[PDB]
Amino acid sequence: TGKELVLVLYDYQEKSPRELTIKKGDILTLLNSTNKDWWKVEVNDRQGFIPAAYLKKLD
Repeated sequence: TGKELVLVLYDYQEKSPRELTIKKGDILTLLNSTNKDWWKVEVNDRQGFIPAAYLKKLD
């Protein structure tokens, strides 16, 4: 944690190797948001990509 924190708007399910699965209601740590459609977050044990649209930057 510590850095940018994000809110998961809807619970997402990974569809490919680079992605992660997240649940609506969770505040996770944001690792990378340079890409417009995919943002790297961190949940429980590992890091990975989920739709940038599924996340709200909590600044």
